[PDB]
Amino acid sequence: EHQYSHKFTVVVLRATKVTKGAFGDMLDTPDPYVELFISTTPDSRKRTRHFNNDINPVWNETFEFILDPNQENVLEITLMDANYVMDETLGTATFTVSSMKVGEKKEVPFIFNQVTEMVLEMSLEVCSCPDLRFSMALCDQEKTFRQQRKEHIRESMKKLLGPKNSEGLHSARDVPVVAILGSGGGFRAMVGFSGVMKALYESGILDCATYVAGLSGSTWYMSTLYSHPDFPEKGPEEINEELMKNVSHNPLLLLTPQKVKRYVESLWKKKSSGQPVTFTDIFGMLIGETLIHNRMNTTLSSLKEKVNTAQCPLPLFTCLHVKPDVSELMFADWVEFSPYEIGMAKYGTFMAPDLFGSKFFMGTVVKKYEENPLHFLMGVWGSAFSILFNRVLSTMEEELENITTKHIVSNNQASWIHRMIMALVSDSALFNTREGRAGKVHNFMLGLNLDVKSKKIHVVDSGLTFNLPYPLILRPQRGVDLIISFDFSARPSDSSPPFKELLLAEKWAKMNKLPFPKIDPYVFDREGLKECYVFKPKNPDMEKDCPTIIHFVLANINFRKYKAPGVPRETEEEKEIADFDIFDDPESPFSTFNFQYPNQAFKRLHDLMHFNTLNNIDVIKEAMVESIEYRRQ
Ligand SMILES: [Ca+2]
Ligand SMILES: [Ca+2]
Repeated sequence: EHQYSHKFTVVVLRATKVTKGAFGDMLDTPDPYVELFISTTPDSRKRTRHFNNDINPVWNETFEFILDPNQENVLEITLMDANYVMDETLGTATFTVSSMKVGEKKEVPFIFNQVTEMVLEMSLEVCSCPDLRFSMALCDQEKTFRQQRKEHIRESMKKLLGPKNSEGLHSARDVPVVAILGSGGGFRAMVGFSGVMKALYESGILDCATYVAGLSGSTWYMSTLYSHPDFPEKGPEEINEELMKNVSHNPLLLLTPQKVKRYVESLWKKKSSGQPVTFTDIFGMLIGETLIHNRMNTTLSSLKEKVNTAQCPLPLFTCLHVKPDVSELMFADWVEFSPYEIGMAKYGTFMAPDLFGSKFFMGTVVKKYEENPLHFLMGVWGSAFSILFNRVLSTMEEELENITTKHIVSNNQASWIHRMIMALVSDSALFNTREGRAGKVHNFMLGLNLDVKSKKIHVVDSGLTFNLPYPLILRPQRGVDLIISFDFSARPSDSSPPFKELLLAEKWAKMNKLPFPKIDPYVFDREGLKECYVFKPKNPDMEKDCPTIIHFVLANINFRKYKAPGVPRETEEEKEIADFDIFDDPESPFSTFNFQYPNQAFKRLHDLMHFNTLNNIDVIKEAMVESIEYRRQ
């Protein structure tokens, strides 16, 4: 629908003869303040400031309200006397807005106790366009990003493919849209993806990408990379050295009574403003302090600085919106995040990043808070660790398959920390230790013209459904044709087939009628464990030109014998550092739950994915070429 909502303004000018009686006044000269309330609109309770011992107060304060016309909107007015114990209500006055007409700017007089007089000004304009953007199309800033990055791709794609295989581009109308995908998976996903980005960076591959999407763990690296002050001038090369030094010290050791106390103190500001706080806020802060302690106040919006002239691929992040009823998560809605916006592309509903968290009503923001810090989003994107934080202090994948929707929404020496944190939280009343650990936010869908009936909503780690952020780039309007995915999902063993998540994404796609190349149910049987697989579309053309997927998987294969793509390991020492398993080892630093990565562990997983990416450039160069020739039809 449209909206047809009203903006009912109210000015509390002043009052005369504020009294409690001759006796009452002798005991306490009135300290007046007015309070307004409208039961038919989200959090309408508002109050003027009080005036110490004033019987003839002049407030002159303006209050705005967004009203639904199909409602009996009654403005309750209350004259109060601020006290040390319990403010006393001197008089209640009612006022129906209906008795007024749009544009009418009257001025009603109110009398309490037949003595005191108070003057209020009423207004009733027409609420303009919503703050919510209702469209399936990309937003102007994304469209401009594409158009401005287009020629950068073409140029870069030529330098990579060479003049020989880059023929089709010199006359190419539109170059191919390449999307890089990082999977979730804690610090394993984070350190892994960092090696991947170093490779994609130095090899010129990044320069051909239009998007970089991530979820859970990959997201933490993207946040760290894109928020770095020297990025893109400086690249993964230097930034990863920092990542290494930052992750070498156990993050859990950071959680100290003193530091936790700071976290709670800082968060109280957000709480105080009227936003809900949860364990995810705390987790978010911890992740923030370990990864971006020198830039804790970076927001999602501040990333616009690395994409203003399309000098980087557009960063995309995701989480899920879990309705209270929905029992199966494969049915939850995905929420996309980019420096330009946040929203649910299924229902064409978006908003600027700085509004995610604010209070809405009928598509109009009623109360706007300061934009959430990026570490909060980081927390939300990887909230699986906040739900199972006890554990972080039996694989996480195992603990996950059990968890129920109910369990996440509405409902050892390191264990002392968990108690200490919970103790500090209840002691300060930050939030009820029994409520949801998942992440909460005001419902921006609240009371929409035509889930719009529930004050807050649950947002959680997308990894709860599947580990690959496909919904982010399968969005029709993005027209991605080449998807270069990187999977760091945990497997029962290094020999275990790596298509669990992929098949799940494939099922999601079909479920939502979105183009997805057919993943042959015997790819592994016939292929065996490989560093990456390719999944071309299909001969037929039902709704053809569906993307081609290059699926990289976390596996230590050729890296065991080679230091670089065509360079073999020669010294006994070289063979040693590469001699390791990811999931096969019992004492492996690469389990999802682990956060302390000593330098050797970091280098291994980092260099591994670095090598694997580089050891397969040719496969990508090929898929692009094939993508170009497909863009010739
Ligand atoms: Ca007084
Ligand atoms: Ca008083």
